[PDB]
Amino acid sequence: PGDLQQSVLATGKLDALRKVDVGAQVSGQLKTLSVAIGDKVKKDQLLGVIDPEQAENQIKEVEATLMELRAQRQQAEAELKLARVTYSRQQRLAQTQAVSQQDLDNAATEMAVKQAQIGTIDAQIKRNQASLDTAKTNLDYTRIVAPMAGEVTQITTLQGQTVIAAQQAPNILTLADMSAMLVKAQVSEADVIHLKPGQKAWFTVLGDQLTRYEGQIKDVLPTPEKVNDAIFYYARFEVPNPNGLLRLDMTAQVHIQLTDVKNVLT
Amino acid sequence: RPGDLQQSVLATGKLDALRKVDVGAQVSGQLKTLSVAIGDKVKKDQLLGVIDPEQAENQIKEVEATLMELRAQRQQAEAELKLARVTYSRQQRLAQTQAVSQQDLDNAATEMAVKQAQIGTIDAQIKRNQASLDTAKTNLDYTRIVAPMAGEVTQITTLQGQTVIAAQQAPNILTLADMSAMLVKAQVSEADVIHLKPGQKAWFTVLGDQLTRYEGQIKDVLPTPEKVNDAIFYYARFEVPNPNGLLRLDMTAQVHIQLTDVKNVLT
Amino acid sequence: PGDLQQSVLATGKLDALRKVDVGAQVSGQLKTLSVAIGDKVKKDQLLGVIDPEQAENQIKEVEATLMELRAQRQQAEAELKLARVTYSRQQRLAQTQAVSQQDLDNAATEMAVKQAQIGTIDAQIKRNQASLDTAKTNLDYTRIVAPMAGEVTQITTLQGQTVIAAQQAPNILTLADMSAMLVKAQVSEADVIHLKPGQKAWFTVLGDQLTRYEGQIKDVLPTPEKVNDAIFYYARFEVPNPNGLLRLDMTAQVHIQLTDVKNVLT
Amino acid sequence: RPGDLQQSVLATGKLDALRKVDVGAQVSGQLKTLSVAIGDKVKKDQLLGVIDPEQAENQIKEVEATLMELRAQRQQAEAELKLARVTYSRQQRLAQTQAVSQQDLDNAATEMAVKQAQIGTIDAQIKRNQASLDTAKTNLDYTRIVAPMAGEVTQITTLQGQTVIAAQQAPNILTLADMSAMLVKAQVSEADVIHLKPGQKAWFTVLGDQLTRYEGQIKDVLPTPEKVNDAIFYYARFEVPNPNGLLRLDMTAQVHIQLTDVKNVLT
Amino acid sequence: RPGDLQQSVLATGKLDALRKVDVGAQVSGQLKTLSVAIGDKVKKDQLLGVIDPEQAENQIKEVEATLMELRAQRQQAEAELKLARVTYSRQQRLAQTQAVSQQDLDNAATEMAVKQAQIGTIDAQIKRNQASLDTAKTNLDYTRIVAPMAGEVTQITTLQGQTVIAAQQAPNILTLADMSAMLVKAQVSEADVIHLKPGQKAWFTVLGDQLTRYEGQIKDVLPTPEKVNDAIFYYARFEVPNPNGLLRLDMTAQVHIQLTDVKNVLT
Amino acid sequence: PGDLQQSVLATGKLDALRKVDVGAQVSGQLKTLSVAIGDKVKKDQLLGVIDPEQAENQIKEVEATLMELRAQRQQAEAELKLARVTYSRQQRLAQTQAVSQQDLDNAATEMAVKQAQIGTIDAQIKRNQASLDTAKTNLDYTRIVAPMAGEVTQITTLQGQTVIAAQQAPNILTLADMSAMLVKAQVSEADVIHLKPGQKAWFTVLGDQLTRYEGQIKDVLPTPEKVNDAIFYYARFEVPNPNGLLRLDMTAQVHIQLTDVKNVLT
Repeated sequence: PGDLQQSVLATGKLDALRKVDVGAQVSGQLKTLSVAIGDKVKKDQLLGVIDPEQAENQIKEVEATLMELRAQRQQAEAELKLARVTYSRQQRLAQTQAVSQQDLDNAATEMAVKQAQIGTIDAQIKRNQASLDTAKTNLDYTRIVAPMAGEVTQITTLQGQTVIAAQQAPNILTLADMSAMLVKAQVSEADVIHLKPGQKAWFTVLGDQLTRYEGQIKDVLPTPEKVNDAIFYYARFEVPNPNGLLRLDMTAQVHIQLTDVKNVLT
Repeated sequence: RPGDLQQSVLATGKLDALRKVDVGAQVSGQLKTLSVAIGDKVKKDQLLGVIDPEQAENQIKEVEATLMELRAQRQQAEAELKLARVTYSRQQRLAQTQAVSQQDLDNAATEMAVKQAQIGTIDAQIKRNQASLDTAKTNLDYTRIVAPMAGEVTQITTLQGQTVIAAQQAPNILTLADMSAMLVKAQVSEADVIHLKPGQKAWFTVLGDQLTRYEGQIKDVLPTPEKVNDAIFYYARFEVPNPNGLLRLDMTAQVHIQLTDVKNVLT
Repeated sequence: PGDLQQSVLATGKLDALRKVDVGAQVSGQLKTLSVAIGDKVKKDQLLGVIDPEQAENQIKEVEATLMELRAQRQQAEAELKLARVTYSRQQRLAQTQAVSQQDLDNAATEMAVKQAQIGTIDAQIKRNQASLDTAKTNLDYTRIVAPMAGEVTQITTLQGQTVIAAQQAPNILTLADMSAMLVKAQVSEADVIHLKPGQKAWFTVLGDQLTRYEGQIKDVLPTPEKVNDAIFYYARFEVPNPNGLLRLDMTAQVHIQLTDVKNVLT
Repeated sequence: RPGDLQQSVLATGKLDALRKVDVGAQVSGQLKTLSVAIGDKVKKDQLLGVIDPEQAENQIKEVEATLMELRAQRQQAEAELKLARVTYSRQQRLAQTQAVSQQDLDNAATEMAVKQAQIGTIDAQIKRNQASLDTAKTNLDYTRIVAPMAGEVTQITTLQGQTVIAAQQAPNILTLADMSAMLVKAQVSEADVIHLKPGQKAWFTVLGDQLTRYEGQIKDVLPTPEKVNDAIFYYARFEVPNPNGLLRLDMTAQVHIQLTDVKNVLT
Repeated sequence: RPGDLQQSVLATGKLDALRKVDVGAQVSGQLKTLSVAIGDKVKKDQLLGVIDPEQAENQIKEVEATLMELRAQRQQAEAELKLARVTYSRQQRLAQTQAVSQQDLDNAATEMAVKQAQIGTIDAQIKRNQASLDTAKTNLDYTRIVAPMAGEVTQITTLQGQTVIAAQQAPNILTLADMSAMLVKAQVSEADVIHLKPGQKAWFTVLGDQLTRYEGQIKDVLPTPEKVNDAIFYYARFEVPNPNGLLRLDMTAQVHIQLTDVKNVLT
Repeated sequence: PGDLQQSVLATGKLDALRKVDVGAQVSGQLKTLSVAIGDKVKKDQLLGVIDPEQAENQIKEVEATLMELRAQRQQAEAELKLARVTYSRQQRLAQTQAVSQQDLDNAATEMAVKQAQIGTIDAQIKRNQASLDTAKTNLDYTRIVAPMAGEVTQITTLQGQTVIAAQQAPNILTLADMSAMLVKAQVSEADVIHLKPGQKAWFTVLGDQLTRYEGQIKDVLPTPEKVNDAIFYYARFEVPNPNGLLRLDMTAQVHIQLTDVKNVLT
């Protein structure tokens, strides 16, 4: 009854928990950017604005169209007020003989068209409420706000540059959460099926090789990467980064305990 | 003298997904929500992500509205339908006593006919736009990304928050992959390809499994080979079960194929 | 009276007679593909279909527009029926004095407008027959059928993937005829003008170097290709491939007999 | 025994613009005129180039015109406004003596109301197009290229005469650069990055200045490092004045940073 | 002492098409038919291929139709033209006896004038669309690919069946090439380029022709040279007949140029 | 009181004073090109034409629309002629009692609408003058003329080829002025701050190393270029090229005199 267990050393890479690259869905010049790398932002914090002015005129243009139909209904309800008195007035001269039926029948039928009149316009006054909205959520597109809470990792698009998305979404800046990081470990295929979720594992960090970071694996990527023409596989675990220490692509020495069962005889 | 001829052939083959597909989008906008992770099994048609829809929602309201504008605008011609109708009648009666000639009888009778076509001119208006609504509804489907096949996310290209524009190149959200079975592309030489016939029995093992030999028969070859700098190689495929998780993508494999073995006969 | 003739060995490449790469002219998701590599298809066999549904709504939308004008003519011919009786009725009360000319002249002129009326609409009922057709041959564009009869050489676009052609035609799959193949032979410039259409030539095939394939050249490509920084030229001939043997880019040893005239003394 | 620990760290850093930006265009057309040279200081908003505007000039004239078509088309409804008005009045008077009932009084009084709405239906027409004019005017701004920041033209990509098309990729006319100050990106090792804290005093010199040492403190680091084939390096930045012209872009610099120097104490 | 100076200069030149051009298309659709092969001589304007036209055929029918809708819609105003005309007349006659004042005479006479303008409002409608028809007809030309110059197909990029989309990059169907004559770009050194003057007599042979020397004079140089990793080279061109098929593209040639030869004189 | 001064040798490059690459803003086939490399052109000389024919139909289409409104005004002024006589005629039967006021008031008000009538149309007859112009300066876009006076350096786009600019401006040909050339000299960073505008400098030209070209520097580029992974800087001066001598990218040996002050003792 002896022992048998094996560890696998691997070179790993430290990465941010959540890493995003903000984009613009609109074209024009990036008027104002309000961050530089190092600024920490909240989720939904206005990160920058692209030239809205033309998307604003696109609103003037609409609301104005909304006042046009607004004075039309006011022409429908005038017809309605008239065609509705003429009605009664004759509905009355009816039991008194002074209109008969015909005239009365042609008077009530207008009465109805005039009714179906403010209805036509109103649906239009309604359709455009939705043409103003759709022309507004574009001005909600000139405001480049964040998709998550993190740190401004990089700004590939600076204040002053022009951005046209017509056929390719731009890349304004990129955020990333550093709190909890990640350690994509390179464990060759020659020994990945021995790598099982929930195993030990610890690592140093080149500069300062004696501080150690604990951590149990909890991930493995089905998608490999060839290195020198030798396929590997990332193995992952989580390590908290409450302070600065540990940055993007900071190398590491990973240690993993595949087997450890003790006393059974090899 | 009696004997037997037969020739083997080892081969450094590669291993990969029985079925793999890359799923994108036909609509622009930002990827507001993405519900799966780099390793979940999904069921077909399952929803994987949603793209900013506030827009298509805005097109719909603009189209429903239009229907209603025509919805009432018909209500109007439905009242005219009764004026030229009742009068027609009422004038057909007085007409038997001789009311305003026959000219007027026709004139007004064909007035009930014009007004009758006015309604259809409308009913069709709706139907058309009722068909535009589908076209507005339909794009609302193109905002939500659903898994076209069942498998496990082999990767996630377009993250959650990133912004896609589909006008040029359809984006790439997350590749799926049926790993149920795994084809193994044994890369044989163009000097052996000459032989090798469908269903020919072959075995192979992975570099890290030592001896746990796997095996079956070959299923075909791919007409389109590919050169590894020198030497033209082809691919002789495989169909082996991949339960128990094992067999990861592009995992290497040492294959051996058994060209032929006609034994005991004039050689 | 002796002899003089020379042969030129060259490395050649075997290729398919006709090789095509099917494309889509429409965007959307490729719903169904009905072939894998190895499937042999007939010319005009439906190879696959991209999401038609929206190109279908594009039809509902039109036919409906075709019923609209269809009830309009039905409003033109009602006017016509009326304005054509009023005519006669007065054409008659004419020789009887009851209308004179004026009225009659204004009655015949309507008679004509009403005529030119069903004509206006009809041309419209006709224009749209051609708006339905044009909106239909697009639904004839969701059906990716073959441009020739061959073998599915490769499928670069698989079932499930999205295809948008707006600014670049996609590549669904590629077919190729293998019956008769081709052998683009590499015969250097140092000796191409000696290479003449109709000359001998034979070749082996690496794996199995003793089976020989006959064939007289019948082609030569004016367009060269540099190799190691040395310009060559393809020379061609046809060889039938009734069976499997011989694949795309399968190497070969080509032999060519430029001269052979015998007995004249060098 | 008492002592002191402290560790230096030299570093081959690089030097560059405190502020740099690349200026393009949102409109196509040919670059008819470009007013600056590969080395002039500009003031903000200064005009650098103009793109062929004959077109936007043509859109404006088409829109002003439209305003005028509505400008007169209102003048018409302004005369109707007086017919239904004066009559209304004049019929209210005769009405007290009993002119054509009350039916006609209303009918014509509400005629002055319909005609009254006709004007607004117009005034709004204008206002809309008065807002289209801004949209036509606004693009006329997008033809003239103005300097978004003050500095000196570090380069000129799009020459004068060349023709740009902005529909895909926004072009690139001339990069500007504030050289007032110059950041120096000391590329330190990922094995030293561990240390190095904001404001830490450091000195450096250029390869051609021999000894004229420059110095200050570090301002930060960039979270996104970058590998030089091997070894992961980061960038510790600088803020030094660059008067007297010196310090050109990407000019090399030999940096030394002073990690720490706690002296006299238990080590 | 009397003598003579003169310096030669050999040069590894290259050979190619006197005239070459790449022919594409302005319209999308699939290449339904392609009538030439990788080596046929064509005549100018000859038809080489056709792109799926069912569409432009559909635009035409939609435009001819429109003409007809206006073709009849005029036939209507041509009957009104006779009502206000005959009445005018007939009312001018009765008018001399004093029919319905003069007011009505004018009113109806100017009615023959309004109706008269109605026709023109139409005739112009047609003419416009008669010009749209050309625009519809014209695109039908852009479906058939015709040879812009006479020569022989040096290549075929876009095959028959492949599908082209012209919206971004104009495709490439089949390059043509006038091989009648062949320019030979002798690549001379930037240290010799100094000399070399138009029309300067030079000879050359191909690597496989041994000795069958070809020769003429140089025609020019190209202002834009090109480096072969090191050494800046220019191109001194040639104009030699290429009958009997010989001289293929990019075929190599050993050129010798004769800088100068002023003989017998004070050197 | 001795001396001290230093020169810096550098490899330089000769370039053209002004170098442009002509573009097209229109798509279609390049019908005619009227230059080959070596042709010297004047500023605004028609360099080539792309297929105008469709941009021409775009005019027929417009002028025709300009005749439509042209016969409309002719319908407005007929109404005007009528509604303006009826006016007077009653303005007169006014002081004679035969119209009163009402009728007169309804007659003058038409009189005004008819006035505001030729005005409506006229503004339209005017708007289109600007729709014809805008549709004309596009036919001014089928004529590829020069942006400066120089020499046809290169023709990347030849007669016969198709050019579509939709999403990328093409490159027809490139001109360049050779009169006065330029000599971008490579003077390393190790010694650029010693390089001062207005200093001596002379250079040879490989082929023929004894003819010398004088020239004082008058330029320096803030933007460097790495060579072998060593950053340099261009230094410039002007040299006239009245003849052929000196071409694009013709190498040179540059000489520069940074310091020269004499007699002060080192």
